[PDB]
Amino acid sequence: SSYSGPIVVDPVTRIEGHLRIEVEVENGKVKNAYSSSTLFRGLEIILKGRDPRDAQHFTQRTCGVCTYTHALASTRCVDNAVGVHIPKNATYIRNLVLGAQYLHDHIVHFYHLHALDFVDVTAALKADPAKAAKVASSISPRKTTAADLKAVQDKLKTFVETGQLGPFTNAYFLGGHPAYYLDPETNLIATAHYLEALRLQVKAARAMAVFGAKNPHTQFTVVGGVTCYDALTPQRIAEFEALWKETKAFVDEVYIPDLLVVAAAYKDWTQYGGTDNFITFGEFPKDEYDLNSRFFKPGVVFKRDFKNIKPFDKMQIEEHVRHSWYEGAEARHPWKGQTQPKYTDLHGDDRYSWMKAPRYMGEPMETGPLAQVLIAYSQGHPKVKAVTDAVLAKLGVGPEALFSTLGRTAARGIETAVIAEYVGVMLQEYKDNIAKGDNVICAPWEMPKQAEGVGFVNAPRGGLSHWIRIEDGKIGNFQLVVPSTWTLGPRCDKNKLSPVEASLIGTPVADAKRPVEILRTVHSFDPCIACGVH
Amino acid sequence: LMGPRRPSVVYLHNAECTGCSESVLRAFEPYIDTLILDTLSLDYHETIMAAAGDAAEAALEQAVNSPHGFIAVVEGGIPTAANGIYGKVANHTMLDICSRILPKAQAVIAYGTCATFGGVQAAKPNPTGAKGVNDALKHLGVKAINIAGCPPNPYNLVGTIVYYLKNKAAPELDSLNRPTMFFGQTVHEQCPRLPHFDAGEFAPSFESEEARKGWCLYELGCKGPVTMNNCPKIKFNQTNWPVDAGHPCIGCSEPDFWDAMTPFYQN
Ligand code: SF4
Ligand code: SF4
Ligand code: F3S
Ligand SMILES: [Mg+2]
Repeated sequence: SSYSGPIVVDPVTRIEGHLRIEVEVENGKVKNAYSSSTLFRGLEIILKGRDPRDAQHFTQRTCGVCTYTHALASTRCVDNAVGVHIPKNATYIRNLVLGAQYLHDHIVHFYHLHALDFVDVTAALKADPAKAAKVASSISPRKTTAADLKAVQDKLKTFVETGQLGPFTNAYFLGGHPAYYLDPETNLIATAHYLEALRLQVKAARAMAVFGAKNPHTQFTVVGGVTCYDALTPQRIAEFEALWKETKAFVDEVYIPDLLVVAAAYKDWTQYGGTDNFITFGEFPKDEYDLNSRFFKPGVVFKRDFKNIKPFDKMQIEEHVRHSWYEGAEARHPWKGQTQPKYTDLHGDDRYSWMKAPRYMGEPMETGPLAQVLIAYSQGHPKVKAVTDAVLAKLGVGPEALFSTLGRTAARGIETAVIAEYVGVMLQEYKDNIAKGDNVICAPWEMPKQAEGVGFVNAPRGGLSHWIRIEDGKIGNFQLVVPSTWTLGPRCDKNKLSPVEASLIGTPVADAKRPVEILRTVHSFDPCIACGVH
Repeated sequence: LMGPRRPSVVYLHNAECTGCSESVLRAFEPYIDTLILDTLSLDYHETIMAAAGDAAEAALEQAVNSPHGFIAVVEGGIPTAANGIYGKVANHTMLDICSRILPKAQAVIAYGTCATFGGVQAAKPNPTGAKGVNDALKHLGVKAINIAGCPPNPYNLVGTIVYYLKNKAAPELDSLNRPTMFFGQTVHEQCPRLPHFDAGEFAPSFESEEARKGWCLYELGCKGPVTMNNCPKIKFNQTNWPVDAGHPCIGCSEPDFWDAMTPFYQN
């Protein structure tokens, strides 16, 4: 009956980086999956022997989508190695730039990377813009009129009738597709907001440059603090605040209502894409040396047992290479990490990816917004509980719905909403601290000849850690263990499927030539392959 | 994906961090929606295109073989070691992909220091044998316009494209094949801290009162004096640039800067 046989998706587009997904399907459902990352750069090899102060500039170029995050992780890592406690204002400014990164990143992910799996843009042309405006105004306090949406439709119409479909060429929805469910009016609202988001994200990113010099690839962090004395001024703070307020309004009034209208239409997607285990490192510290001082707290959960959250033990991380293109088969803790490339081609000697396979107490762990949200919820985080409960109630589903591709996508919105509000709290505390007369932003420090350090960031895709061994004052070893490495790395030497591989089992595939259901689950993890492999 | 009225652009991703793609999304007056709907036809771009897999491959072939012609914009260095194995798309090496597509372009723009000069993965010891586009593809006659920076100012990409479409030719290029209209001055000669440099007024540390007062960052490693870019003039995101944020220039529009400009905090 249905399709049986292989499907390969290479390139997986609308991700960062170079991913090949391979699946075996049996009777229209996926029965096996491989996550193959097909670019290696080797930043860990390049760092050896260099000045530890230089590491953040190299490692920021791990990824320009999750820009800043690696500069922050390396700086936290060398701060830690040197034993410096940065001033309160450097913590505030670093935290504020990171909160701004989350808002930019998640907005772009939902509209510009994920939504073409769910939105048929060309069907928007057949919509009734008056009907569409009424629907848009019912889901948001923002009023949208028929003329507003007609303007979008008119623009799209001219574009499509030129025959040059550009980024929509060969889209899986062209001609219609049985797995695309939205009515024309909802396709038009989403398409209008996709276009709107292309300009709003300019402002969301600009917020990072107010304190952080530029986006992409900020340039304001140093060991010991930050450099941006202008960030103390009322003018720069006002400029940041205005961009944050406009970004938050978009999150609250445009992204989350769209996410809810799309999830309601695709509620069958609560049935695919679940995972068992979760890890998160916490983020937005009050104390750079205490993860439990973070607004989101670290934690580990096995087999969805959220009544028994386990403390995070950084010594229980090992990175496997048995199914990766590296020498040998020995897993390593990153303070004893090894990066020794050895290519065997696809499935040669059972190896199929340039990512290592991180395991926590030997288990494969999902990280990212669903781990951060579910673990914070289970720790009693009041803001996370309030908005996930509101989202569950709006959708009419129980908490079990969260263990799915739909739930992961919803968790990305929940954390956006929660962080957008918390940025205002952070901003006020920062203002308050300046008002007490604290204008210090960098502390002095001394380079040790020998040291170990680690820096932890919960990035928009999850738990990020950078690990340094300093020898003779230089980088003896530098290892990155990155969220997409956790989520999208391959099998380990116990042959356990990684979160993305496991989550793909059971995916239905209506049309093997246009396997949008595989993209829905893969994109729900927000893969970053430059991040995962470095 | 294209025929008609808007010029076709094929955007390739080699060994890259996607920071250069993100910089284009920050385009301002024109914004990226005007660029994709009105100015250009963006016919292949792995970060944002709808099609994936075989469908994406077919979109690429149809764009490159169009009798209407296409412009290539290339992000990332080309890994050449071990016969190009360290980077593949659709199970083809990036070296092969670029070898076959770029000689068919009407014009090629290498966008970002990785594509222009090899970039971060080409820093010592360059395990993947990463090369910039013109170095990699010398033998095939490819001469890409190089728009350098890590990532470049997107003003410089749009400006080069607009020029090209208007004048049907590259603008004046420097000896690194970068447009002189953007890369003709050092960032130092444009810097607001130059009077301090002239007066030998240097910050000795980032925590110092001199750094607070905006003194010159040269003793803290600033590579402004040896770097060509328009950062202090155009700024980034319409609002800032590295030394106005208090941090030295790291030389990111220059070839080999990861090795030439390091240690970043020394001069
Ligand atoms: S030039 Fe810089 S920003 Fe652009 S792809 Fe290379 S590392 Fe990334
Ligand atoms: S801060 Fe850098 S670019 Fe500015 S004057 Fe000093 S050396 Fe030149
Ligand atoms: S680091 Fe690069 S962005 Fe400009 S200020 Fe220096 S050339
Ligand atoms: Mg690593």
